[PDB]
Amino acid sequence: SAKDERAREILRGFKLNWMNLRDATGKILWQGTEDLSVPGVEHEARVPKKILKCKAVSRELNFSSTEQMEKFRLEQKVYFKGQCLEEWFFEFGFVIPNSTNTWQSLIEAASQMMPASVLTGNVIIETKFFDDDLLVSTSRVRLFYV
Ligand SMILES: COc1ccc(CSc2nnc(CC(C)C)n2Cc2ccccc2)cc1
Repeated sequence: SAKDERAREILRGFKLNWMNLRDATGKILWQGTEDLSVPGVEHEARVPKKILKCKAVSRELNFSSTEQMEKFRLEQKVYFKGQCLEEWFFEFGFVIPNSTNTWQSLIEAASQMMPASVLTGNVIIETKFFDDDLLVSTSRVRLFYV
């Protein structure tokens, strides 16, 4: 199919170079250079348990893309033992072909949170990579709170 092939081109030319998370203070809480967007494998991350007590977290995402995108955006879900507890939407917008970009996002928490000791290893963050309405990939990170 025609859309399938375009999605595979975009995936092929895409790379997450690095990321970090700060208290919205700022204070780096987590950082990494592993490309967590790679689909098909379950990635793992260890975050400080005190992140659960932040009102907001500031994220920085550095990525490269050989393909042009008209509307790059993410849909991200927290899954707890298979169950979706919370969802976020983030839009970056237009991406220049063969560009490298730094993206800043403010992530806010919504209800009361289970303890870190209950959550740890039982939380999966699922990220869906879209160009407008075309799904380019799905990736997963399992979280441990340390
Ligand atoms: C296709 O574009 C991308 C870009 C980035 C990703 C990276 S995954 C990711 N992004 N934000 C968060 C945190 C928030 C809960 C949403 N996480 C998960 C996470 C949580 C803790 C430590 C490291 C990663 C995947 C695909």
